[PDB]
Amino acid sequence: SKVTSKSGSLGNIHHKPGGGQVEVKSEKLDFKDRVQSKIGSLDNITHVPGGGNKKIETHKLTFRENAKAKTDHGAEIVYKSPVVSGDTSPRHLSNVSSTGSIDMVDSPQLATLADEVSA
Amino acid sequence: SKVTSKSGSLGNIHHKPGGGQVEVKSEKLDFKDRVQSKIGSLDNITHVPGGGNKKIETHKLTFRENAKAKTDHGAEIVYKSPVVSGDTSPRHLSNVSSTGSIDMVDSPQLATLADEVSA
Amino acid sequence: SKVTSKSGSLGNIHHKPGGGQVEVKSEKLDFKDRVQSKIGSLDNITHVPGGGNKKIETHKLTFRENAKAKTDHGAEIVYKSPVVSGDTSPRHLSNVSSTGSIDMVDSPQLATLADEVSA
Repeated sequence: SKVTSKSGSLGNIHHKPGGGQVEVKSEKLDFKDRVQSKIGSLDNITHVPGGGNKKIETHKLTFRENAKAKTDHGAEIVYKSPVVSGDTSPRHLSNVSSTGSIDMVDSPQLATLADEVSA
Repeated sequence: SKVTSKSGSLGNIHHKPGGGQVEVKSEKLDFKDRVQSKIGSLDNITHVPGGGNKKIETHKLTFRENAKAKTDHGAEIVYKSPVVSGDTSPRHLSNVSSTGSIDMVDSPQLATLADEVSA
Repeated sequence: SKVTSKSGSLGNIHHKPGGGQVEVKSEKLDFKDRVQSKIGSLDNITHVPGGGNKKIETHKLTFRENAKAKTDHGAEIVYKSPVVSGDTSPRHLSNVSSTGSIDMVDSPQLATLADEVSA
C-alpha cells in the first residue's frame, strides 16, 4: 500500500573491513606543503536527502531616462558602466560530497594600475 | 498505507573493523605546512535531511532620471558605475560534506595603485 | 498498490575487504606541493537523493530612453558598457561527488593596465 514521492531510501549498510593488513616502511616520511595522506584509513560519506527542494532566483531591472534635449553642445561619456539585471563576474564552485580537496583561488600578479578622469 | 513525500530514510548502519592491522615504521616522521594524515583511522559523515526546502532570492531595481536639459555646454562622465540589480563580483563556494580540505583564497600581488579625478 | 515516483532507492550495501594486503617499502617518502596519497585506504560516497527538485532563474531588463533631441552639436560615447539581462562573464564549476581534487583558479600575469577619460 506504499506511496513514495520525491524521496531517497537506502535500506541497510554493512561494513566488515576486519582482517585487512597495511604496512609502510621508510627511513623518513617527509610531507611538505598541502599533502593529504591516507594509510589504511576509511573515509565515508552517505547522503540521503529528501527531494522536492526549490531554488528561486529573480533579477528585475527597469531603467528609464526622460529628457527633452540631452548633451546640447556637451560631452557625455559612459565608461565600463553596464546595465545588467544579473550578477557581474560571479564565480560559483558547487560540490556535494568530497573526500579530497576543493580550492577556489584568485591570485593576480599585477605590477601597476592607474585610473584617470580629467574633465 | 504508508505515504512518504520529500523524505530521506536510511534503515540500519552496521560497522565491524575488528582484527584490522595498519603499521608505519620510520626513523623520522616530518610533516610540515598544512599536511593532513590519516593512519588506520575512520572519518565518517551520514547526512539524512528532510526535503521540501526553499531558497528564494530576489533583486529589484527601478532606476529613473527625469531631466529638462542635461549637461548643457558641460561634461558628464559616468565611470565604472554600473546599474546592476544582482551581486557585484560575488564568490560562492558550496559543499555539503567534506572529510578533506576546503579553501577559498584571495592573494593578489599588487605593487602600486592610483585613482585620480581632476575636474 | 505500491507506487514510487521521482525517488531514489538503493537496497542493501555489503562490503568485505578482509584478508587484503598492501605494502610500501622505501628509504624515503618525499611528498611536496599538493600531493594526494592513498595507500591501502578506502573512500566511499553514496548519494541517494529524492528527485522532483526545481531551479528557477529569471532575468528581466526593460531599458528605455525618451528624447526629442540627443547630442545636438555634442559628443556621446558609450564605452564597454552593455545592456545585458543576464550575468556578465560568469564562471560556474558544478560537481556532485569527488574523491579527487576540484579547483577553480584565476592567475593573470599582467605588468600594466591604464584607464583614461579626458572630456
